[PDB]
Formats: sequence, C-alpha cells, structure tokens
Amino acid sequence: DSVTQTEGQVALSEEDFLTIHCNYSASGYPALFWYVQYPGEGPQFLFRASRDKEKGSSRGFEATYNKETTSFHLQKASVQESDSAVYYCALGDPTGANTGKLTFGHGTILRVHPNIQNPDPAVYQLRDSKSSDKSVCLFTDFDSQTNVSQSKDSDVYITDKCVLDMRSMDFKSNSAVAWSNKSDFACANAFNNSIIPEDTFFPSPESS
Amino acid sequence: TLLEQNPRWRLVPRGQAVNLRCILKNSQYPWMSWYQQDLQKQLQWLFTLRSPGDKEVKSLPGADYLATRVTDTELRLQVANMSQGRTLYCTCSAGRGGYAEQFFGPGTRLTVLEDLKNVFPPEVAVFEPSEAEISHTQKATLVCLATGFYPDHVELSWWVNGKEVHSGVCTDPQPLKEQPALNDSRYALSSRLRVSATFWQNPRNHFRCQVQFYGLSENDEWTQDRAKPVTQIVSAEAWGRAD
Repeated sequence: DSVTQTEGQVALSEEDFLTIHCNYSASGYPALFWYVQYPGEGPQFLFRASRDKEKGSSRGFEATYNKETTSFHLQKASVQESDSAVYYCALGDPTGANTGKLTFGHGTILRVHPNIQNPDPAVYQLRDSKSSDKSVCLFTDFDSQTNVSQSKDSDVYITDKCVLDMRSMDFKSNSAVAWSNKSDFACANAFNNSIIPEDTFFPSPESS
Repeated sequence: TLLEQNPRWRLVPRGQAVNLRCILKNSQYPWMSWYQQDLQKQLQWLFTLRSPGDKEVKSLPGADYLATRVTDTELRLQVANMSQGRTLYCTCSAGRGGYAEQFFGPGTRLTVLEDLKNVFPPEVAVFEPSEAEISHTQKATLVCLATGFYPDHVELSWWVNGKEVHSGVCTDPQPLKEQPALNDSRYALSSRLRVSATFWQNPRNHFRCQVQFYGLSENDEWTQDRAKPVTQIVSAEAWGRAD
C-alpha cells in the first residue's frame, strides 16, 4: 500500500488558489484522510472519505474521493498566511482488520507569502554596545518575489526572509538579517550574493 | 485535552534508553497507537495496542522500541539504542486505523548527542532600531541574535513592559549552522520585533529578547571544569531611546 503527494514544496500568495495532489496505490477499498501540521504542533485531523464521490471539508479545505484516477486531492479557494503548514495525506483500512495503521505520504510544505502593496526596499545598519564584536544589517520592506541567498563569505551569517504582521495597522513586511564577527563588513556588501531590487535604499548612519 | 504525554522533551546520549508515557482521558476512543516523526519529517506508525498487558517490539532505522498497554488509560514506550532524533506521537481512535480517525497528542521530542561536551547555551544580543529606518518608515525594528548554542532546541520570545508580545514578531523558522558541515556544529537564530517609531521613542517602554535553552538535565555526567550547560533562560534588553 502506497501514497504519493507528488510535490515536496508549494509557494503561493495570499488569496491564491491551492490544490495538493494525493494519489494512492492500494488493493482494497481504502479510507483516505488529510492531516495538517503547523510549526511546533503535532498533526491535526482535517477530514476522512471511504467511498467514490464522498466529499470531505474543514476550514475552507475540500477533497473528493476519485476511484477512477485513485485520488483524494486537497483544495482551497483562497489561502491566507495562517495556512502555512505541512499537509499529510494518509490511508488505512475502514474494516477493523487490522494492522491498526495509517500509511502517510511524504507530506507537502505550503508557504503562503503575503502581498506587499507598498514596497520600499532598504538595507539598514543597527548597533549594540552590550557585547557583540559584531554589527547586524537589516534588509527589509521588499516584495515577496525577492529571494535572499546564503553568504559566499563563511565568516558572514544571513537569515532567510521572514514575514511580520503588525495587527492594529494592517501592515506586513519581509525582513532578512545579516551579521559578521569581524571588519570588512559594510551594509552595501551584506547581500551582494542576493539579486536585490535596482531601487534598494542604502541610507548612511550618524551625522556630520 | 484528550491525551497527555510525558516527557515533552528529553536529551539522550547515544546508545541509551528513555521511557515514554501516554494517558488517554476519554474512553470514546480506546485504541491507542505510537507514531514516530523522522528528522526528514516522515510519519511512520509503530504500534496500535487495544487491551491491557499486550506488548509489541519493533526495530527501525535509528531506534529499537518496546510498546506496552499497561491499563485502559496508560500506554508506555521504551526506546533503546537510538542513533537519530525523532518525535513520538501517541494517538487514540474509536477503532483500527481506518474505521474513524487518529487524534495525535502533543509529542515527546528526543534529541540525540554523540558526545555531551559539545553542549553550550546561547549568547543573546539585542540590536536597537536604526535612526534611518525610523525617519524613512516611522517604524523601529529591534533584532535579537541567539548565537553559539548546541543542540538546536531554543524557544525565543519578545517581552514588552513585562508582557509577552506576538504581534510585530518574526523569528527564523529554523536556526542556521555557524560551522556549516561539522556534525556537532553550533547554531545561531534571529528574531525581529517591529513597533511604530513613537512606541520605541518613549523611554517608559522596556524591550527584552528572551531565549529558553533546553540542555543538560537535573544531573548528568559533567566531568568538565566550565559551568554546567543546564536548561536556562538567557536574555538581553534595551530601553526606548527618546534620542
């Protein structure tokens, strides 16, 4: 008995149409399931179907059991950021005989990136005092179609882009961070190894 | 909730055992199972055990397992040898696998160490908003760096005037390796807190980046001279600069 969810990753904008493929290779009349795993938590049940054309639904997701192409594809009309998770297809025996087991797919990572309506790319330099030998550079307020590359330099550390939402003001921003325990580190070299927008703003520090 | 497991997390030195507990707090689903989760994030069924006193044995890539249904509301897992980290999920159901469905508990995360004197707690640093960001955007991005920990089990949190904040925050999904390739590498982690500039500019306002490091237990074989890298909270803090 086998389950395939062909795709390892899926990246999507807020409000994009989603479909995740689930095909099985079984020799009974197997029951099928969807589970979701959010970061930090254990899997959570979504729904079950066991007969051809039975449709299962929860939280704006839907799937329909399709005996002809042996499929239980997961679908959602409009994904939002909070749907970022790992979706697991599984199958087992409805019968009570037995093993007691579910077979799980490899699972599919869903990353929903937000729609940044007022881009404003900038790299800024901050500072400490209280320890670090260091200085960090903050690349922020870019578009979701920017990718942040890991460094060519091994003494430099660069994080992947990451979204923060200030509720209260309906604002979402991407940010990535760069730092180095050394000299030779200015904020206009920081993200050299990423393709950044032509119009990225590099303001200077201090005063006169 | 309807299943409580213990321990929640555990450090285990290579080729050594640990006992796991799961208790079922509702007989509407009186089948219990064990499921492991790989570090490649695969879910594999280990056991389903219905009736008190039945025991089952299994050997997998990375661990040997003894499963035991002691009572109608107690499942136990012994996990021996164990070269690879995993999460172990207890699950209950109204039947079988298929007949009705599985409901996963909170899990036990088991981290494996080949040695024990690679273990280090994080250094934590806070970085205050740039003056240029404040003037371009009238927003203020603090950054927090957790550097030099091993192994990778840190939870990071922002606290503003004593209260835990969630809004405006973005922590890296997983940490990254400082000595990238080096099977006992140390990790760094990054997080971001963004408030309006006027929020930062108030010197009443207090900001703490806080890291919970899970490391060496109650007592463990600490032959070294340096301080014991126990479970602990390392913090760094800044004040609002009306500047």
